[PDB]
Amino acid sequence: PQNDYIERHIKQHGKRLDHEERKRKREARESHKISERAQKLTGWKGKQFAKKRYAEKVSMRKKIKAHEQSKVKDALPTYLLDREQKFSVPLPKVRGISEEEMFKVIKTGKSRSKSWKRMITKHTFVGEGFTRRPVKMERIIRPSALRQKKANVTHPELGVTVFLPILAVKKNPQSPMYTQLGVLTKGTIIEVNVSELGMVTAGGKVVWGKYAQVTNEPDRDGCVNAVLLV
Amino acid sequence: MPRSKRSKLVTLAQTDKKGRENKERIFDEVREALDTYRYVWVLHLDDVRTPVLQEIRTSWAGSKLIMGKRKVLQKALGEKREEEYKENLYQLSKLCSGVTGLLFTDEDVNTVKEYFKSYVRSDYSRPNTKAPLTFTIPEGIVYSRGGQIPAEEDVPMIHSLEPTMRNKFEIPTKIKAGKITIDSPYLVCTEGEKLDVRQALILKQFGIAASEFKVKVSAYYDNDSSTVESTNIN
Amino acid sequence: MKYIQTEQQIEVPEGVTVSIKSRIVKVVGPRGTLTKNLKHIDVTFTKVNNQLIKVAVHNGGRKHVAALRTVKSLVDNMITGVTKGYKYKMRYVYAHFPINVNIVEKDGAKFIEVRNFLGDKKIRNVPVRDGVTIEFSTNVKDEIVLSGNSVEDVSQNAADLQQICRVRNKDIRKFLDGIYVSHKGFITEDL
Amino acid sequence: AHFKEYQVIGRRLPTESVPEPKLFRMRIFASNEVIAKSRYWYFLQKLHKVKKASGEIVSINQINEAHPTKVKNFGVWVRYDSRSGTHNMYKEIRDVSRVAAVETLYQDMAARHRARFRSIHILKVAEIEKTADVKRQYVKQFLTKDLKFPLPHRVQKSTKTFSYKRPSTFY
RNA sequence: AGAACUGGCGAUGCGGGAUGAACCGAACGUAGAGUUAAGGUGCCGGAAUACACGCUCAUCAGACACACAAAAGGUGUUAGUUCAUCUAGACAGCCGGACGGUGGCCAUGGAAGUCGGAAUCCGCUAAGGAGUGUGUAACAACUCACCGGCCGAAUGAACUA
RNA sequence: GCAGUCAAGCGUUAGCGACAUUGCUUUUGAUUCUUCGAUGUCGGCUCUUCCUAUCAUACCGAAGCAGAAUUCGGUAAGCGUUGGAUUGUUCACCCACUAAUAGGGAGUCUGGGUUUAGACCGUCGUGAGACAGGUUAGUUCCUACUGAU
Repeated sequence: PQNDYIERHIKQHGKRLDHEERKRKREARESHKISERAQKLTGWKGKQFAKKRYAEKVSMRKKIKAHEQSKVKDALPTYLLDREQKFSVPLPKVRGISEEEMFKVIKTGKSRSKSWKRMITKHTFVGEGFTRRPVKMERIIRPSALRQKKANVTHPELGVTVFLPILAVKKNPQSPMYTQLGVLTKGTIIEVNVSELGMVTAGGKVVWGKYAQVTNEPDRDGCVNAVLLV
Repeated sequence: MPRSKRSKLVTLAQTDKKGRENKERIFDEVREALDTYRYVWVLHLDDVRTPVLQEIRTSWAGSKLIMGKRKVLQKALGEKREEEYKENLYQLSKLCSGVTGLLFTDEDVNTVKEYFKSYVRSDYSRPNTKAPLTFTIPEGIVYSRGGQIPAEEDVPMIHSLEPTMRNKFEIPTKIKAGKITIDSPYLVCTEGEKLDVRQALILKQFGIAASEFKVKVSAYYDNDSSTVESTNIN
Repeated sequence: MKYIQTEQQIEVPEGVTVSIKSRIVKVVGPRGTLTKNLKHIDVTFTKVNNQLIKVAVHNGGRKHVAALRTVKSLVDNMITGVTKGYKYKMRYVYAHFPINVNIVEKDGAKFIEVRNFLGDKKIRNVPVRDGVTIEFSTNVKDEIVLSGNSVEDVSQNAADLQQICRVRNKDIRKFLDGIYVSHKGFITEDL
Repeated sequence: AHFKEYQVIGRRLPTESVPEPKLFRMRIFASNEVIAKSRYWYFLQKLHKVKKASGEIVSINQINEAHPTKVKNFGVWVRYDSRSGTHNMYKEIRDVSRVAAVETLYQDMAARHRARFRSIHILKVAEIEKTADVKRQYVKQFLTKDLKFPLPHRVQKSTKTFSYKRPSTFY
């Protein structure tokens, strides 16, 4: 309660005598305290202090440069202004993911001696036509938690990322049996529904699907990134 | 002494130092003005209000005067016999005790001396001088003018300056509900007393500019006669 | 840069005469006597004139050079206190509870006594340090006066007297009761 | 070390039809003639490429101090590459002789910048004869008129493992 | 991951490295004399608590298979490079000026420079920002950007080891 | 993360790159009623010991902190950190009271279970045989400390 009156009380008692002197002394001692803390604030704290000091120094330098520059002294339509803005693949020779534990073995039966089961620990896209077969036939298991349908897509044009459904996978190198399995396996080329951008090829035939290559590693990240091959 | 040296409190402002270029310009201006006019005068302006100087300049704009560093001006006039721009010009430079304030003009000496003597303006206490008048701060509610006026109409002092009175003016005071007040009247000046910095600041804050500054001149120089007369006015 | 010779000049007025053996310094003047020990500082004094004294350090460093410029300041402060004298004023203001201050003669030490501070029942006592005389600032509403010869003793006494009235767990902006130093100066006024 | 001054010269062994080629002379300080010759070839292979096989030392002569009794100041320019690359450096040292000044400069460089003998290249040494040439306080400090200073905390080594007099600084 | 190539262990004693199957040295019978490699010369530990140029205050420095948490940061130290200030008075310290149209123009109960925002003028000079801050209902009140009165001899800024 | 942007610095000196920076990053406190194949033995009792990356108590500090009371940086391990609950698995959630009911390692009496006991339902096969499940039955003084002669 009692809106900003505290200012009124300060005005009727006026900056307690020692307050101004103590504030000035503390401000003078601020540099010495910072210098002392530069030696204190040991592991897990000195790093943060140094990072903050570096950021402050960079900001001060950039502000001083702006002041110095100021002291010296792509046409767009009238309606777009004042508004926000040799065929090699981008990533050739991708990492050679080997046939290894990624085909994780799950022990079957009460007595774990006849597993025969392989589990894919890599992101995979299937779509509507998954239709899990009877449990007896699960030679290869792609967990549901590791299945993604929408992958991030971008192009070096306007820098706009839009999540779009994954259409299909056409060519996965390094034993394209993975292609047949639908695994992401960064470095693959996959089709994406580009209907959102609405780019139209010559002849008035609007395009709504293009092949894109996965840039990021979905195995080590919870998101899928790709770049349109335009 | 690489580290731990004195730090700086530089602040961004839309102004930069003129450097030696201004000094060279003043040197050239003094050199030109020495021969431009028949009469050269030295005016002491150690402490003078800017508006007063501007008004003086406008009154005789034709009688242009050049100012600058005392040492730089003396060098321009020539401190030694072999450095003087004009014969016996060092005499005027030698008599320049105050801050000049070099005035170049053509009117006779009588006109200049009459103008200097007939002009006087109010000024602050300017410590090291005799007290212009006695003054004591009244008790009770204080006023921005010090109480030596119709205080019934004067606005009471602002609370924001109370810390300044406590620290800067070094006057013991207390803070009351609505207006600044003092338990007893505190004397700050008396007739014939040598004032101090605190008294001068207090008087300036209260606006009691009982003092009166007047232009000071020590001598002048004649281009033709090449003689300096130690004319003085007090 | 390991200066070969560094020293400062100390001006001793004719009203006092110091004697400096191994670094225990006694000062005698019109305002009584004062003493100080400076063996730990490890500096050397030297007399060049009856009114001028010099302190020099040979083959010293910056850490040791800084000691000279503070030894000189301490000597000057002691000389001024023994001749000019140091006076301290500490005004106290209360909002509601009238603060009461009295110099009780308990145990001879003459501890400074404060009562009715913000209504607190506990009694607060601060000892009166040697070489500083406590007196009331008569004609100045709610103010005390401290003076003596040792600047350090008077300053420490004032610091203790103002810290003993600290406020805890309360907003300093709204709470005003306390002891605050008014100004620093000299006994003379007008010497 | 107690280096010596050797005048090392080269000749760029004469090719057919070109007898008596240009002769280059170098002043360098080294502890022995072999080190001086090696440094000569090292500098030659940098200023203008000439290998040991294609060159030879015309003669080597020891240079003694002209006046090894007058105390004088010496201006020395030093270049070294450590830790960073090449960068110039200037120093002023007061010593009786050029060799002593060079030794003191090497010791100071090793102490401060951790520079090595091979990493330090001597550029020029010039004797000073009058004031206003030195531009650093630590050398000007010794040029003061009638300079005097005592030695504090003087101590003396004890020949015996024990002393009964409780030795004290002298004083 | 893979190739050719060199050395030791493999098959191995000996001095040192606290100790390490891969380290440094080193041509393995039984004894004596003297000189060494590697490690050192405060004790365990046989050898200077030797000389000389400097650094190192470290809250567990430093003597650590040299391998990376390693990029900067310290008003911590020692030594160096470049650019300007200069006796036409070096930096820093005490005092005054900091104007006039002006209380700019649009926003409007108040934005007189410091709640909004476009340029930031011309007059004027030793110098003045349609303003750097502290604080005001409204100026007002105080400081510097920049200059001068005293001082009184080298100083300030960026980098390298 | 991807693709840029400004560019303190290094640059073959055309490229890199610290800190910031734009696009993924139901605008009307709406309700997603979403909780998606962890193949492994561990889980819970008591007592002791060690750390602080500390919950209370203790220390002081910054806050539109006027008090009550509240948000948070830091010092501090001295003493405390309780009781019921499921099983149609307890890889965990609920609420009695307190000022709080802090996080771990050094494993060490009890219960699931880790293993051949014997059987059953369904899966798979021409069958022995074993499982995508699952249920029943279960058995695993030597040295060091505390007292004494």
